[PDB]
Amino acid sequence: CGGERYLDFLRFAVFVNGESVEENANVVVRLLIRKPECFGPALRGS
Amino acid sequence: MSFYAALIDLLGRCAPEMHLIQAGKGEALRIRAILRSLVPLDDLVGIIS
Amino acid sequence: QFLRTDDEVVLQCSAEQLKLCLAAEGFGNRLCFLEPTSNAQNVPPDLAICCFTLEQSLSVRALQEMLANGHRTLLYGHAILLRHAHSRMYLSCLTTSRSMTDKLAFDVGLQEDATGEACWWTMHPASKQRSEGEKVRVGDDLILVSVSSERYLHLSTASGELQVDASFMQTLWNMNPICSCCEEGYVTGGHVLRLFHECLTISAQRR
Amino acid sequence: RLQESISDFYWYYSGKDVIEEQGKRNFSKAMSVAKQVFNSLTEYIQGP
Repeated sequence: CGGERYLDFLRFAVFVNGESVEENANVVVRLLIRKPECFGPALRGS
Repeated sequence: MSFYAALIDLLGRCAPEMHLIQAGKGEALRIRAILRSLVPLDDLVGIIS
Repeated sequence: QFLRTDDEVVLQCSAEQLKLCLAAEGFGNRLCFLEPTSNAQNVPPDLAICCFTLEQSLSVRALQEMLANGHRTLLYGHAILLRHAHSRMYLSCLTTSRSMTDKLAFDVGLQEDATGEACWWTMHPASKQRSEGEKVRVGDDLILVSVSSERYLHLSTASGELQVDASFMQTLWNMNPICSCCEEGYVTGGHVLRLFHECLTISAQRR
Repeated sequence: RLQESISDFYWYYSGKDVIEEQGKRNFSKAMSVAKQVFNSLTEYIQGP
């Protein structure tokens, strides 16, 4: 419940006007894989 | 299920757009490798059905 | 006292505490394994397949106009191209997965082609002691990241024994210079040589 | 830190043929501060 209060923010951070940005998308995923605990642990796996 | 509904559609909305895949942008196709590498496709099919 | 181009190194890790050098066979068994070296007193390990020359080193944007297209010392935040000195081919990060556990841990092997997709790696300083722009000193802790896959060359302890893989765990690595530019007409280690005075043969249980 | 930062700006433009208007205004900036710092360097050593 608590972690879902950030991804609804970040899905406004890279997707606008029905289109994806480039410069933020190429740096959120480079940073999201530095801490693989940030993914849900069933796929970190079941 | 609502949390994993958020982890999925975020990365769907960070997928590089199709017209950059028609060009040979190696950085842009490096990311499209990684997101496809993370998730098995047939996991979605049992979820979609 | 500082590393440069065209001088062989040997990647060694640390895990009781135990130093594992990283070698790979080639011409058959294109994947890489580990080999320990902390027990050199009772058993000499094999260094024949562990030599690695750095034949080029560029900046990050520098190779970007090599792909669309003599002794330079190197820095953190540069790119690197290793060559397996015995097999005359290049280290790379491969496409498959030798994990078979959905770990998304890629497997490290060798490559014959000189394409620049997955052959290249970038180094990174371990702590905040050094940073970008500084030279690599001899014996400093390094983190090696893929260029094509953006994963880290790390040791893995999960599947029974130990092996090396590319996934999202960082692992310290010593570069450990093994042979710089030697003078002609002199001998160093690793030299294959003959012993005349008439050779020193064995028989073709041959002891 | 200025030196690598200007050199990697060359490698981005080393593939391009022509330079547009905003590309030069950036590059006009970095050398104008470079001439300032070499001049500020040499006044540490103009005296013997």
